[PDB]
Amino acid sequence: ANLRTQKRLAASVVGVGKRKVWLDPNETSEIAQANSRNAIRKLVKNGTIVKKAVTVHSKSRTRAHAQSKREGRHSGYGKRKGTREARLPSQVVWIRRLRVLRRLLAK
Amino acid sequence: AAQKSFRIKQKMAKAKKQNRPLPQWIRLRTNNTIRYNAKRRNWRRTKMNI
Amino acid sequence: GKGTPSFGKRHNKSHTLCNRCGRRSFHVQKKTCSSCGYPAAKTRSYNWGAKAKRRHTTGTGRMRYLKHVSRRFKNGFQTGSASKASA
RNA sequence: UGUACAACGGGGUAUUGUAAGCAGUAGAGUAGCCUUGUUGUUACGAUCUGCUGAGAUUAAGCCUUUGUUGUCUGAUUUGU
RNA sequence: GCGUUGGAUUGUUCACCCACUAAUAGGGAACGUGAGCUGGGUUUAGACCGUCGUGAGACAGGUUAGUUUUACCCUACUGAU
RNA sequence: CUAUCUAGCGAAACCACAGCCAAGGGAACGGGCUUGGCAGAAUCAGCGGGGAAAGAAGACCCUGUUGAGCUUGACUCUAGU
RNA sequence: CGUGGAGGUCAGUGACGAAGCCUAGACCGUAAGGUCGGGUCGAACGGCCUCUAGUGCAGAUCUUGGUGGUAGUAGCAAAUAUUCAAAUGAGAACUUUGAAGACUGAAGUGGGGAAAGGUUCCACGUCAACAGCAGUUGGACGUGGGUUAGUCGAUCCUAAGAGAUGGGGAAGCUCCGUUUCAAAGGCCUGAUUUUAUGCAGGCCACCAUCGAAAGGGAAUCCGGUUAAGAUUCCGGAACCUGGAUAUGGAUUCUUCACGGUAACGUAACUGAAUGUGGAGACGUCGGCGCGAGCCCUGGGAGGAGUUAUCUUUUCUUCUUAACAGCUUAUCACCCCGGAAUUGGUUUAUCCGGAGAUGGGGUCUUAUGGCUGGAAGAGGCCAGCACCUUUGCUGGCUCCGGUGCGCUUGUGACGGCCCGUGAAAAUCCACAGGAAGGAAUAGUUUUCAUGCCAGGUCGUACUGAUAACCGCAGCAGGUCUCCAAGGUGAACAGCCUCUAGUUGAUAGAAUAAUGUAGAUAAGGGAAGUCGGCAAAAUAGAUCCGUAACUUCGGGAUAAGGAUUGGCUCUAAGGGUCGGGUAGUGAGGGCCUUGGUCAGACGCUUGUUGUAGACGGCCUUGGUCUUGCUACAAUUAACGAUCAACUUAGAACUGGUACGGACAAGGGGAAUCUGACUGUCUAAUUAAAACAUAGCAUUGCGAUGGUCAGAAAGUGAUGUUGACGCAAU
RNA sequence: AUGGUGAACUAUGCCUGAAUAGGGUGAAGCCAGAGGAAACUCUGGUGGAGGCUCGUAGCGGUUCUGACGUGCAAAUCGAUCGUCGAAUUUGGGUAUAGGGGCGAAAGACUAAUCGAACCAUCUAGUAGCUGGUUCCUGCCGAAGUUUCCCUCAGGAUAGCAG
RNA sequence: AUAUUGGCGAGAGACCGAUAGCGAACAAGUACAGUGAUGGAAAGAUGAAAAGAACUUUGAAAAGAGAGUGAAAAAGUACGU
Repeated sequence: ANLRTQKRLAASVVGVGKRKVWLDPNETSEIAQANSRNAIRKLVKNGTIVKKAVTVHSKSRTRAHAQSKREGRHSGYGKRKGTREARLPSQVVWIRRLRVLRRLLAK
Repeated sequence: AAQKSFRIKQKMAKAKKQNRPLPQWIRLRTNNTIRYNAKRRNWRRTKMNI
Repeated sequence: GKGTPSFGKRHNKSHTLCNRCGRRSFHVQKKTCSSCGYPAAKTRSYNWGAKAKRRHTTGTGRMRYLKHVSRRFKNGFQTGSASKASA
C-alpha cells in the first residue's frame, strides 16, 4: 500500500517534519484507510504514530571546553589565527578605559 | 503568474475546457473520419504563449 | 556568453495580446500592434505581403452580416410578413 | 571416503610498538578543612611506572597442522 | 656487423664555441614522422616604432598577444581464442 | 572512475565496389593493370603507418570586363552653406 | 519501341473474372520491347489508322519518403552511497513501510516570493506510450475536486517618458508641440416654496489623458480548521472611509472654555473666500548609545536518553499577537541664577554674557513596562475506555543572569564632494475675518456612544543540476527576505541540531592506454622556444628591514626566534555601603485581643466550615534616620557580581606542537603604459582605449556646433565665457 | 531597390529600487607630555580618511594553450586567477533603429547573423563561370585553324561537316 | 458599345489526379516555429452491409490457438491492390 500521503498528513497534524513520523509496517493494513486529517489525528493519540523524539546535539564537550578556556587554558600563541586587533580591537580597550576614567572622575 | 489578470485567466479557463480527449460516442458516428484529438495541448511539450 | 547562457536572461514580455485581433502582436513600449495596427484607425495590410492579407480578409471569420446580404438581395429586400398559400 | 578437500582454531614467521584495568609516599602544583601537620588527607592534575618487550594484525598471491565441523557424482558432448 | 654524445646562443635548417669520447661521418624514406606531441617562427583578425603615401593603407622591416577537432571502420603491426 | 565481460537500453561520422605486398609503366610516389611474391574459416583487445581517411564546391595566387567596405586633387552629381 | 490523353475502327477483352504485382518458366525481335503459362487480385482495359504532349532514365554534394553496413558496436563514468526485512503486485537494485549508513551543514539538497509557466496542485483507478536500465512509481494516462478580502495588492498619485485637443506642416499614410499665436471651466453662499433649480452678486483659473502590482499610499491580528484554502474560511478580538440621526458631556445673561510666569495641558471646548506653513520627501560610509529576534546560561516544575564504571548528567516544554488605558528616552525648549582660579563635555572637541555648569519643569512616544485581548488560546504530562463516531477529570504552563555575541531597527553625530544626493496625489495646521448664535435654549456630528455599506479583479503549485529560458527531464543563465552549535579573525574550510534528500542504469574481475588525485633514493633546470605544470614559504606573536622616491611609499621588503597539554602567577571592571545615645515613622510594623469588610471558597433552610487569618488600635525584643555631643577626617576600606583579553613561571610529552582544513615564493634589473578603470560577449585583456593634467580653436544668441521633408520644429538650453561645442 | 518588424541579448543615457563577511595600513582634526627665549620641533594616545590593500558573496577571465571537443554544454567543467564599497554589480520602466542607432573604439554590440540587422516583394535578379541534361538501331561524320573585337577560361567571319 | 485571378449565381474542357492539381480533395492559413513583421506542412479508398469477432482453452494481461462472421479476413480497423 502507498503510504506517502499518510506520512505527509501525519507530519502536518503532529507538526514535525517527515523525518520524525513513525508509521509501523506490522499494522499497515488500516493506515491506508486514513484519508483525512481527522482519521490521522486519532491514529496519534492511541499510540500508532510516535513522535520520534529529537536527535541529541549534546553540547557537553563545549561546556567543558569553554570551561577550560575560562580557567586560562588554550591561550597560547599556537591557538590564535588572527591579529591582536581582530580578536580584541584596541578601540574597545580604549573605550573601556575612557568610560571608566570619565565616570570615576565624575563620581 | 500568481498575480494574474482576468484577461489572461479567461484564456487559461478556455484552455482547461478544451484539454480533453474525444468522448467515445464520436467514433461511432455515421461517416466519421475522426480518430484522435489533433488539437491536444500539454504544458510540457508545447507552450500556449497566452 | 552569447548563446545558451544568454537565453536564460530573457523572462520579460515585449509584445502582448492585441485588444483588436488577439494575435499577441501589441508592442508594449510602442503601443502599436505589429499585425493589424492599434489604436490606429486603419488595419495595416501591405501589398508586398499577400499571404498575410489572405489570412485576415473576408472569409476567415463568421461574416455575421454578409452571409445574409446576398440572400436579402436574392429576393429584393422585401419587408413585412408572409401569406398563407395552402396546406 | 583419501596420511582427500574446505572453513575455523592452534603453533611458527612477520609488521608494530607497550595496551584495556587496577595500583603507586611518581607527579610542576592548586585550595578546603580537622586532633592543624616534622609525607594530613581530601578533589583535580599533562604525563610516568609495575602486569605490557605487551596488545592488535598475520593473508586475501607467508609456512605447517593427527584438533571441531562440513563436502564428495549436476548438466552437455564425442567413433575408424 | 656495430657505435656516432652531453651543453651555452638562436624558433631555428644552418652556424660558432665548452667538454667528454674510440669517434662525435654524410644522408634517404611525401625536404620520414601533427586523427604521435609542441606551437617557438612564418601566416587572418588587436596593437606599437621606423621608411613610403595627401590619404585609406604598403614594407623578406623590428616587437608583443594570438580556440589547432574525430578512429566505435578495413588493412598493416602487437598479443589472444 | 573508465576502458574489459555481463543484464537492459542502443546512435552517428562515413560508404564507386571493396580492402596483402615489391617492381614496372601509367595523369610521370593506385587495393584492384602487368610480372613475380604468396594466399586456409570465425574472430577478439590495442595501436596508429596507410585508405594522398573525415569535416567545408581553399579564407593564400590568378581570371571574371563579379561585388562590397574604406580613401582621394579619379569621373559625374548631390542634401547643406 | 514505349508513356498520359483525343477522333475513328475491331458490334474488340473482361467478376465462371480487367488492371496492377511476383515468377534462375516458354516464345518473337540485333535492340528499344512485345506475347504466353502459373501464383497473387478485384474493376476496368486493349490492337490498329491518325491527333496531341507536363512523354522515357543511375548519378545534377538533385526534391520527398523509406532502409541498410557500420552495429548490437561508441556509450548510458562530475555533484564523496548504499544495505537488510516485510507488504503490495503474474512480474521489486528503483514502489511503500520499518531498521541501519550517509549527504546538503541553514549565502541549503530548508522555508516564501517577483518575472515566467498554466492546473504541473490534490484524490481515485491505471502501464499501451514518456521518465535514454526497469518499474504495480510519477511533474505521464482517463475521470473529478480545489483559489472565499472594507483592511494583502491591483484601484489612486507621479517620476524618466508617451500622447490626444487648439494650432502649424505634409499629396498623403501622418509629423511638430501638449500649454505654446484656443474667447478652453466647474465651483460654495443667497433665490426656495410653479425656481424643477433658475436667477441676481461675491467668487477661484487650475488649464486632457496615460505612465513605476520592490517609488508615495487610510484602515486587522491571534487560535483552529481541508485530500488540495486562507492575514481571505470558523471563532474571538480590532481599526479606516462614506453616509443619517440622535443619546450623554463641555460651551454660554464675562453669548462662541479654562489652568500654568513658560515651554505647554485639560476627551469636547464656532467658523467661509483667500493666503501661508508642515508631513508625504528620501545620499553614502565610520564609530557609539538603546530596543527587538536569535545565541549562551542559573533555579524550579514534567517528559524522553545513557547507566560494565562515573556524571546534583544530555536533550526537550515553560509562549503571547493586532488593537487600548496608564507610564516611560536621547534631542529640543522654558523659570531662577550668574560665570576666569574658565567650566561642562562625546569613542570621535564642540558649546557657553546671542548666557554655561547647577536647581526645577514641558514636550515627540520609536521603543520598552503593568493591565485588558487572554488563558477558557497554544504547549508538556497522569487515569478512564470507546472495531467506532470520542471526549471527561485533571496538574504545570514559573523566577532569573550576562555579553565589543550575529541579524535588524532607531537616535545624536562625524567624514565625502566643480556628484550635497526625486516629483505629485493626499492629509493637517496657522493668519484672516465673512456668516450665524444667546438661557427657556442655540450650537456642539474633526468629544464618548449608537445605525448602515464597503463594489470589480488576483489568491491553488513550481520558482529550478526534472514546473522558467536554452529543440529535451541539457553540469548553462535567471531578482530577493530568514539563517543555529563548535574550532576558528571570519557569512572561510571542516563536523553536527531543525528541515529535506538518500536522486541522477546496475553486477564481477577490477589488462594496457587514459581522466582526476598522489609519492619517489642522489643530482637538480643539465629539459624545454620559454622552470609551462608541480614544489617550496604561506596563520599568529617578538626582533629586524636596503637601493630609490612624487617623502605619502618600497615594506607582511629581504632575513631571524616561538606556537601542543596540564598546574599556576599577575593585570585589566560593575553595584552597594562614611558612626555611636535619647528621639518620629521604625508607612513590613510579623507578634497577644479582637473590634466587624473580617466576606466568597471548603435554590430558602437545617447548622457546618473556614473568617483571604485581613481593613481597623495596640505595653512592646518590633537592619534607614532631621536635632544635639566625640571631632570628624585621613588612610581608604569592606560586601556582592559576571566577562573575556594580555603577559609571565614551573612541569610534561619517542623535540611534537598555524599537527586536519585554512593559507604570500623572494631579490637585482631592463622595454613600455603614470596609477584605479574599459573593450574584441564565442581564439588577441595588451605597452590598445579611457582617465586627471597641458595647450589650441569657434561662439555675446536677430549667435557657436548638430538634427528635420517641411513647421508657429528642435538638442546643447530648467544653459552665458570660471559656459557650451571641436580637437 | 521598395515597404514593414526588432534594444526581453548586448551597446549607451535617464527614472525608480536593490547588493557588497572578515583583517592590514594609517591622513587631517584633537588631547596630553617633553625641549627651547622665540620661531617652533619631537614623544605618547584617539581618529578614521584614503577612485589603498590581503581576502569571501558577486563581476570578468590570465594560464594549464588541462578536461570535453558527434560534449552536461552551438563555447561548458576543474585548478590556478584580476578586482571587490565603487568612473562598483543588477532587477523593472523608458529613450535611441538600418547604411540607421550606440560605441572608456575592438569595426565592437544591435535578441546564436552584421566593416554594415531581420522579414516580404521586385525576383524564376544577371553570370563570358561549375554540374546535370531521361529509349533503340541505321548512314554520314569533324575542330582546336584565318581576320576582327578592352579579345584571349567568349563571340562574329571563313574553314572542316550533315 | 470597353475592362474585371474580388463578391454571388451557373455551364463547361484533348487540364491535374491526390510526392500531381490551389498551401490546403481530410477538424487548412490547421498543428507547429519565431519576442515580430512572417513562415507553414503530413494526412483519401476494411467491407455491400460491422455482420468488426458470441463462445472454448492457454496467459496476469497484452495476445495466441480454435470456433464463428463474412464470396473472400492472404478484406479484422498498425484494414483495396
